[PDB]
Amino acid sequence: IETPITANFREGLNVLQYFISTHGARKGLADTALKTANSGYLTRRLVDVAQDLVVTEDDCGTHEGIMMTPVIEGGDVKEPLRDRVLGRVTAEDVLKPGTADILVPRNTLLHEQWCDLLEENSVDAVKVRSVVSCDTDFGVCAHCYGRDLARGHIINKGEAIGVIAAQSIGEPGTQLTMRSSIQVKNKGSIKLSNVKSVVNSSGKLVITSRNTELKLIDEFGRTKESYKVPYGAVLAKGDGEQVAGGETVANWDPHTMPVITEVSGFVRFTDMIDGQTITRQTDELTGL
Amino acid sequence: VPLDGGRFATSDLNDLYRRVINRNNRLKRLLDLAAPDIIVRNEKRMLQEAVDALLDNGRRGRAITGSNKRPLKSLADMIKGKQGRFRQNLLGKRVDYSGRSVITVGPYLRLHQCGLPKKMALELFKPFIYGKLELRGLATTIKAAKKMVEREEAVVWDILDEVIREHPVLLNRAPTLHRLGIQAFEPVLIEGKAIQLHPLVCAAYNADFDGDQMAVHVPLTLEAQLEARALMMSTNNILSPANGEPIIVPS
Amino acid sequence: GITKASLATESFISAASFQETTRVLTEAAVAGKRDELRGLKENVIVGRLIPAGTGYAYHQDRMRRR
Amino acid sequence: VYSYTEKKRIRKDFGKRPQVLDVPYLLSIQLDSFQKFIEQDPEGQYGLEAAFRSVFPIQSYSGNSELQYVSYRLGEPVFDVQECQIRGVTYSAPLRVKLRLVIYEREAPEGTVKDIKEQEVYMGEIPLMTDNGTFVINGTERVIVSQLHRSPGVFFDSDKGKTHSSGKVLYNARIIPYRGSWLDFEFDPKDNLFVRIDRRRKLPATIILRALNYTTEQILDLFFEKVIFEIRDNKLQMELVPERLRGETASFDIEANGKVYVEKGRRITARHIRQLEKDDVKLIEVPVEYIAGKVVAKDYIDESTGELICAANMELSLDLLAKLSQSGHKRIETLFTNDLDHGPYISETLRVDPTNDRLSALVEIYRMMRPGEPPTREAAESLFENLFFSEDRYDLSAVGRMKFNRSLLREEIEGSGILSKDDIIDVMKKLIDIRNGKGEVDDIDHLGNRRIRSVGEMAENQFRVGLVRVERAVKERLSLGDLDTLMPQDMINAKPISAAVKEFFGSSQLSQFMDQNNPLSEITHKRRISALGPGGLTRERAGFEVRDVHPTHYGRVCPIETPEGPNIGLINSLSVYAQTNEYGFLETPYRKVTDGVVTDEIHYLSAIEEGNYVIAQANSNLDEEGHFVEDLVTCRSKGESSLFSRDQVDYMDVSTQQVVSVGASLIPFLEHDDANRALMGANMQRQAVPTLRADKPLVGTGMERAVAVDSGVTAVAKRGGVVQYVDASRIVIKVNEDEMYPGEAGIDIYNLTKYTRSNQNTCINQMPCVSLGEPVERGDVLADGPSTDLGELALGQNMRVAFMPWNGYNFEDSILVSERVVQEDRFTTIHIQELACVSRDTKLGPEEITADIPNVGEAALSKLDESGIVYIGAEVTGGDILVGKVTPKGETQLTPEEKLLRAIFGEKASDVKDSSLRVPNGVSGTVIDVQVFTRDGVEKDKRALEIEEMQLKQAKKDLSEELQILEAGLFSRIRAVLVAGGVEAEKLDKLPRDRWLELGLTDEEKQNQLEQLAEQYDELKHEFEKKLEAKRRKITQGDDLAPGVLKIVKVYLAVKRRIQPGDKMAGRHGNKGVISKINPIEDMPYDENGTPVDIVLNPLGVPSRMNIGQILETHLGMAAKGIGDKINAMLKQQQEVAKLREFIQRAYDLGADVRQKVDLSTFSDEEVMRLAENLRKGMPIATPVFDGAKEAEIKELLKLGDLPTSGQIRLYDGRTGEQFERPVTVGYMYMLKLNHLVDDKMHARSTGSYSLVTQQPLGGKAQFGGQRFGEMEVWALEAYGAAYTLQEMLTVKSDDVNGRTKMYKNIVDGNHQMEPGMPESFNVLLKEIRSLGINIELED
RNA sequence: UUUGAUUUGGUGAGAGG
DNA sequence: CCCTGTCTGGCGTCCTCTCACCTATGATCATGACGGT
DNA sequence: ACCGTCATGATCATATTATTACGCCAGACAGGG
Ligand SMILES: [Zn+2]
Repeated sequence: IETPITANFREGLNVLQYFISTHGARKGLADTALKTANSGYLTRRLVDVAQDLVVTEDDCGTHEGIMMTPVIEGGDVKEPLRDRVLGRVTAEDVLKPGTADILVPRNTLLHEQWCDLLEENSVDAVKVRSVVSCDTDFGVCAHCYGRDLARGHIINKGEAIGVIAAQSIGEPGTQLTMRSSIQVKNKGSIKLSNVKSVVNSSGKLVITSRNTELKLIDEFGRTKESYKVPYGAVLAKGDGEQVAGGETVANWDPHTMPVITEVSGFVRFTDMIDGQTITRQTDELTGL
Repeated sequence: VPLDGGRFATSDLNDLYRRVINRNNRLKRLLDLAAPDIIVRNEKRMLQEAVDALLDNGRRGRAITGSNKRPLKSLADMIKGKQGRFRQNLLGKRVDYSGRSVITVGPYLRLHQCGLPKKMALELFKPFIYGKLELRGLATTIKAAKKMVEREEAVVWDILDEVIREHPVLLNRAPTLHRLGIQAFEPVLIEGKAIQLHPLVCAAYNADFDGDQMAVHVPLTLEAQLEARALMMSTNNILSPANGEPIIVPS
Repeated sequence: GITKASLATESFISAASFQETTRVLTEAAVAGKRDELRGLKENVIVGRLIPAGTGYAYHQDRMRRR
Repeated sequence: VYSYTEKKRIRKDFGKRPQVLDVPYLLSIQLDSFQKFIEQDPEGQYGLEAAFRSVFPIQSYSGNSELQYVSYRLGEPVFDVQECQIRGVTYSAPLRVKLRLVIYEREAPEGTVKDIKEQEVYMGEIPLMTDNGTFVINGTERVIVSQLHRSPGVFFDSDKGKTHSSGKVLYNARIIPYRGSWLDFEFDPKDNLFVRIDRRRKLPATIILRALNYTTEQILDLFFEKVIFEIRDNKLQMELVPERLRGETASFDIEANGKVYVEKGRRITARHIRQLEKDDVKLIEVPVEYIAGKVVAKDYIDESTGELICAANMELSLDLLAKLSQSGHKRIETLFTNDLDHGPYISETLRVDPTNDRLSALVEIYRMMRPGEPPTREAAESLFENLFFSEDRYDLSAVGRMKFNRSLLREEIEGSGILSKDDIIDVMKKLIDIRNGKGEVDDIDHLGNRRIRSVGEMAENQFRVGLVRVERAVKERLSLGDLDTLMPQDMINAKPISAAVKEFFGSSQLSQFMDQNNPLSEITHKRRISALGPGGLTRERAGFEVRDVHPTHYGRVCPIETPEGPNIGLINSLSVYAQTNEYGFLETPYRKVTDGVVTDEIHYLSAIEEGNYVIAQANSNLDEEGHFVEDLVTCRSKGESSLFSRDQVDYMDVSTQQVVSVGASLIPFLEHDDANRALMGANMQRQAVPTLRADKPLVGTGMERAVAVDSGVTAVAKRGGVVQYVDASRIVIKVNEDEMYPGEAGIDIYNLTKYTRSNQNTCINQMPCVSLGEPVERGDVLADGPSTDLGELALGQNMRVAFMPWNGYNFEDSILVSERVVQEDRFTTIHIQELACVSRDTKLGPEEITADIPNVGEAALSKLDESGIVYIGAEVTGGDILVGKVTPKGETQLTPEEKLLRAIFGEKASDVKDSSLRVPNGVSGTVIDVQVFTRDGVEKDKRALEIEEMQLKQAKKDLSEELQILEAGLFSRIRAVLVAGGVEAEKLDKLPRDRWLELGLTDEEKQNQLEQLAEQYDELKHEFEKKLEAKRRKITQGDDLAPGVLKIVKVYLAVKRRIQPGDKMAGRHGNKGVISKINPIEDMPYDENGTPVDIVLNPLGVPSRMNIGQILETHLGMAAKGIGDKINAMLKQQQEVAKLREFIQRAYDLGADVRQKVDLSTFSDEEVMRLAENLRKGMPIATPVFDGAKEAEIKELLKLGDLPTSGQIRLYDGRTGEQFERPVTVGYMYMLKLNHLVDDKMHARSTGSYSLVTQQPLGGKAQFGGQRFGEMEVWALEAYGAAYTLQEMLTVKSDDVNGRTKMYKNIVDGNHQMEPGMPESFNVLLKEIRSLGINIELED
């Protein structure tokens, strides 16, 4: 509503302002009193899909597990690696970021002391054991689950993890709601992934691949920023380069899909006939 | 069973079975009498629809009804639904040795103990008090003990403080969402009629004190007392199982 | 999906305590299905020890002594 | 000037806006609707006359008989309200109807009937309404609640977005009749037009246009324009109006008059349209490709062959043009089917149609209604004339015809109740216009489309359904009997009418049990706009938008008073000034702001008349004439608030209290509370309980007197005068002579209602509040009710509160209360429980109520009399015997000698077992009232004869005192008349007083008046004779009762519940709380005067739960008590009235331009002392809702008392005796005790009874039951490793019967051990699955 | 060849958390 | 024959507390009150 | 005051019709390019 409620509660609200306030608050009470049914039915579906899964071994005997990286949406690094790899047992032994060192062994639980020795060495990402990669028939082994979470140690042989997991996902169901180009922020080094590129005539490295990931790696080794750069964008920078904080490093036009080339030469109209294939629309306000 | 009065409040299945038997008797009599084809086709069709209405009512076209327009409840409707046997009597049951009252604060408590009223304590612990009274030798038969606690003499409160002492109880707030909503305490007896609940523990139950109610349950057997002390005690739940964050945070 | 996955289980009491009981009981009846209990809600239905918590030693013992 | 009870305690009033329309009578919806229902109403409608003239005359199945209608009449009820609530009857009135039977002859139904008969007939019993606005159905006072539903008429909704998953919106046009078959026109993604009738199968829409006898040529004449092609010598020229060409790209070069107008490849601009219409171009030239797809309108036939050239609604090709060109046709009529302007929806619809004439359309409609049966032309005509076009089965109301004409832009709002052809064609025209892009759709939640039914209209509809069942019965009987020998009471029977109206008032979804524990709760349950019930939506299905406040609830439906939980916004409460329109919509007052001046005339606007005009906000500043003092003023135009100029306004609101309801206008400082906390405050103010001595609100809104007087708990004076006799039972008013009838001499007697049971087990008392010899005015309180005081409304009590954290005992929301509160007996509420005991009739004989009872001794029977019933006054405990009743013996041991009765003793030797029916415990009390009802024929025992003699004696004394008191008033009238005209000063009292008529006086008005008083006196004599005989008949007779019951004993216990840790108290802003510790007096924080504070709240609830109004209420309450303490100081020192007059005048002026303006110079030195006697416990202050007391006025009133300006006193501690740092806030808050007590929720069970079908414990508290260890608790114990706890929690403690008896033996022997077994309810699951064709087992 | 106290069902409406 | 609207079934939160309200009938032997002798 | 006639209450099988106004969301089905 274009006219706000300029009066607080210490000054008096008049009539219209309180009525607009009642719009805004009746919507919230209706949302909670109808949201709670979906939250409870979500907890029910979750504890009946889980319902069976019991910690029933001590090691499945595998070497597979998901690759825990810190998550980065495009702003500053949102959830650090110490939040994701706290108390989860590594899959293979993490190499120290210098060269080929056995920093941690390959079946160690990562409690707070190990995670601090991970944060000192600025470890990139940890290949850690996940429950979906567990090889145990009819249950989850004790290492592929992780830390007990309300006990400091590993999960005991027996403790029902499906039900506590289903409750822990569905329990915050009440608090949840129901109803141009790239500008860098920090100052570091450039790295490109999924890139197949070419240098244009002016010098800005344009990209012949749609799915290119533009990472900003710091001077330490960890990945601090990530972005998605489209097919055919004007990169102000290049691979492995050092930039300044706030300098624009990418540019494109999304309303005009570029059909840029790899080589040079002359242009011919192959199967382009005016009258059937293409049409003649001379511009009104420009003339070109 | 009859309700309070002189008539029998009959179940719906008796209507269903009584109709199937009425129709089956009619069909046997018509096959005795050699009625023509269309009569016994309607008779067997009414029996088919009667059996199909008995088993799963309303899966066929519009369900039959006795009183008044509401359809009557069949066997499959004794199984299925929110109020069948699974979701209403086998997964969740009503429970003896249990109680319920309004909560209040009582901040003098240590966080392994909760306040529990004397009237609820003498009602929930009637068999332990009976066993204690029969051990001392104050009475003889069970009747005498039930008269003693029906009168509430001066000697059963010492018996009650000697059955409480190291015996945990399960406090439970009514919308239990995660496992920290059932926690086991040790009772401390309360002159009053309200459960005194230690304040830090409230942030686990999502329990404010604006009119809330909680249920108490008594672990009867010995393995259940040990599970209440060793797994479900309130000192043992100081970290939320969803993460690593402490749940006994000062509110 | 979670409701299609909990109704497609090898234990028809687990898939009957949940949503529609008509479909699951006819599928289990005409298949002649059998429920080697082996989970939490079958043992909450049938009235015995949970095979997770304290009862996991009891179910180790019973599974060993067959 | 002020009324005499307004000179008792005149409430201080802040407030700035001078009112112009006072609060109306708050119960006008119920009373006005039911007065509209039952009243002798001529000119047909509304009322019962509408039903009796729409279902009658019943004419027979061609037997030439007819049962027509004359009139109706309701006799008096046999039972008045008090006897009806005591005994348990309906409060009904018999409905006598005068019906007439006429019987026509042969060969002339337009001929003379041979015989008529007109007579009185009995049908049904409709329950009357009491003066409070409530019904008494079976001794329990019930309220029928107004329903909010959809307005009958057309409704053009748009199924937006969701269908077909391609964004193409649909448009449907639901015609909503008031009674009959629905009708939904709609579209489909192929842009066809589909009708449907009552949500049945779908047909193309034009099939009904053929059913109204339209040929296809006429249909295309209606729904399209025409395009004319003239074959004139060159390329089949065209008549062209260029308005159709607005933006169309032509296929050639349009030239005319030898001039190129339009080029090929371009479109026709608007200026080219101007050129062609300025030059008046008519005939243009088309190519052969232009009429390649033009759709012909009507049929062309060739004159030679007699065949069809081209059918109607067909595109034209080359060969069709070649055929019609050589047949002699020069004019070609086609249609204009554009992309944006006019789609060919009718044309595609007629191309999907298989039907071709009227008969096939009627056959297809008869076939979609009743599937699979042979149609016949007579049956199809009869069905389609009885769907929409008959007075019987289809009826829009006047509301329906108004909406149907208004939403189609008609002029006359009057029409027939049935549809016609033009109506359906206008619906299809408006639907096609909405699809074309002009015009708008209609929203649902807009209150111009939500009608309000009430008690009268719903009772009329249920009575009409009863009448159509009885017209089925009368049509059955009338032409299947011998005539003339019967009368019209042998035909019509009263069973379906009484069954229908008794089922509606008895158990409906809207005839609900009155929440009666408070005058506020009565007067806000009667004003309720429920959306649920029959014809409306349901809670567990819908929805989102209907639970939201629309912009046109402003001043009709309250935005902040609604129940939170599963139905928010469906159980809306109607506002204060909101009336109901003539049709049923909502309307609200406004003030007609003519061009400069706010004129003080009120003017009621509906919900759609409000939108067109522009309404000024309620609190806009104006300078003594009406001229708006600003030049930008905040207004709202069309559902949207904005800022408008000074003199473009058309209306102003009346008073600033009109957005809110009466539940949430007793909240002081409402504009400072956030709306959630105001909602919770209004709902808990409804949930209060009446205390023992209700005090007053120190900080009210002035709305208390409307809620108290305009409800029915106080004893309002009817005619003013002088009080003659006050008593705790009765009050006698002597009526003043300038208010008094000439005859029926008249002094009124108010019989108050002493201690009796309410519905919520409170104690509805009435206390007399007037002195003796005191004048009272017409319209004035005499007896305060429950939670009233001097005619005000005192729900809870006002106590000294401090906001400080005090050692944790008020942690989340808790409240900490001194023992000074419980010592003063000030929350000690009084509850009354009714305990019934019936004497049924079983086998081996009837029961015994006598006190010769087995298995009991002296200690039980000392509290009973010699006939079983407990005394009146015996203070009992929990588990004594109230009524002794013996029969329980069952069949412990089958009688050896079959039925050996006459052998040992008289009847039997106590069967086999005996146990006098002894009751439970948990509650104390004092037996205040015992009722004994006896089914007639049964021997009355000695106590039933004692109660009969008692009530005979009471009614005898009461009617004799009626005669004596009215005779005393009559003799006082005779003395008042004989002051002049033959006065005898000494001779008047020498003779006996009954002869004051034959004294010396001529034929004047005085001897005429003495003759009229002799007529009145002899009428009172014979009336007293016949009424005492009838009252002896009513006491002496039996009562009709249940099948097979001897006598019913009802006993009223009267518990007095004080306060304890665990009760719920709350203020009036949402500050809830369980009281957590009842401290001693010494521990309370006191101040540097000495007084302890009573209640210590918690400050931390204020910044999060944003209810900042309670702190302003606290400061203004402390100001009020400061003025009260200064009055108490100036009066305790025995000071003369001059200083009291000075100080009271200074405390009543004190403000800005306000409304009160009192002066004590016209109170005359005796009222000022009594006004100060009423002000010494504090000075009451009114603070209206949105025009309240600002901060500076509270500061100036805290400066009048010698209190600190900031409101905060420094407070010492009680324990340490040393000062709290940073001085704390004290004041008075008006706090309410709620009836969620703690000795009604607390429950405990070791081992009780067990259910029958599944061997699990019972549920509830009255049934001694156990708490449900639900499913999520089972999940929470699976989530730990607790396995044995869950095994005993669902096998031993709950279900397995041998397991739990082994458990009970093992617990009382000290061996904690369980033998598990199986749940018996799992065996019930095996039997229910096994009772199907399924074979479930248990292997191994 | 004689020991026993035992059982209160659906439907719909409303409130608390 | 592979997309496709269209129709039919199947979900929709736990725990608790208070109150009221509960199918019609169509046919007949035998008991029960009323009037004549 | 006894005998006969009208009236009125027990027990007992007989077996189903004249409203609409949720919102997805899978899952199966006849239609047609
Ligand atoms: Zn594993």
